[PDB]
Amino acid sequence: ADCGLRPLFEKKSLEDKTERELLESYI
Amino acid sequence: GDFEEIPEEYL
Amino acid sequence: IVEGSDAEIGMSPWQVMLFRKSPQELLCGASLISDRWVLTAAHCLLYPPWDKNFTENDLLVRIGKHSRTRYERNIEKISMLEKIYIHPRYNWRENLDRDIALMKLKKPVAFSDYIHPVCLPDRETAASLLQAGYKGRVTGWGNLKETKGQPSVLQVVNLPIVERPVCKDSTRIRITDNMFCAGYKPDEGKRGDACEGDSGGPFVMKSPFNNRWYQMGIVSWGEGCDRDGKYGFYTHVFRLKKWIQKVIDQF
Ligand SMILES: O=C(CN1C(Cl)CN=C(NCCc2ccccn2)C1O)NCc1csc2ccc(Cl)cc12
Repeated sequence: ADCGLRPLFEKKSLEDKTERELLESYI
Repeated sequence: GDFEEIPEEYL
Repeated sequence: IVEGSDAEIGMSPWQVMLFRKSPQELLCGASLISDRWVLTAAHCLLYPPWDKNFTENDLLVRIGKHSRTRYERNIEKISMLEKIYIHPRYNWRENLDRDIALMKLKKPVAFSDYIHPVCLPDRETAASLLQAGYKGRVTGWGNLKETKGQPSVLQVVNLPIVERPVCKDSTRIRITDNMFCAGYKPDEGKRGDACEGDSGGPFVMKSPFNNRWYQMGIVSWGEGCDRDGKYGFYTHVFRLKKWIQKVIDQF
């Protein structure tokens, strides 16, 4: 119910050094 | 044998 | 992990280490699906060819780690196993098909900033995120090269999903459906790959629909770490969904 979301990232609206790469690939 | 020693309690 | 890069603290709160009681050593990675259920590659407990038939009382789970050797105190947790559930039709004889397996922890661990469960896909999420070209993220403590040697802290490398045809043509094994291969093409210029020591490792993808991280595959088998013309193979989790929810909505 609260899976996926990360305490020190998605819960503090912070992106990790290389996650945008993933997102950018979903053309 | 190169890692770290874990407390017996767990073993 | 090969050609990856040191992970950030709290980047994979679902990473699980399959530590062997004696002799104490690494074995396989794993993800935390629930608060009392771990998911790892089946050939990490059962593989006759190597006389590898570990039982529950033979291993220990370790959540909340980042360092591979030190017992990261106050942060990590070590929960014993209460029962190993392997897929009854796990073909370890031919091509490691249905190489999935579940584990029930005796006592439910407590989440934290470094320990959080991962979502399992559904028919939809997997129906859109599982496409050639898209990138997934593998994480592990395994070797740093097929032949330093091992990282000091959990490695992480994002990889691109490869077409079905490319997988088959890049091997002699019969590729079922419970598996897809990810990796870079010899010309793509960029490298990376899983490797000995990443088995069971969680292969996830962040959903661009709800910012939630979803695990699609499970590090299974490979043919050389970061070898050109070859790719790594993971268990197509979603398919084996029916077996998962069943094993859980029962015991
Ligand atoms: O150590 C394993 C699992 N195994 C076993 Cl038990 C046996 N044989 C393997 N390779 C040969 C292909 C094969 C033969 C028979 C059945 C299935 N595959 C294999 O591969 N995986 C870790 C690994 C090393 S390099 C590598 C690259 C990518 C990925 Cl996903 C995993 C790995």
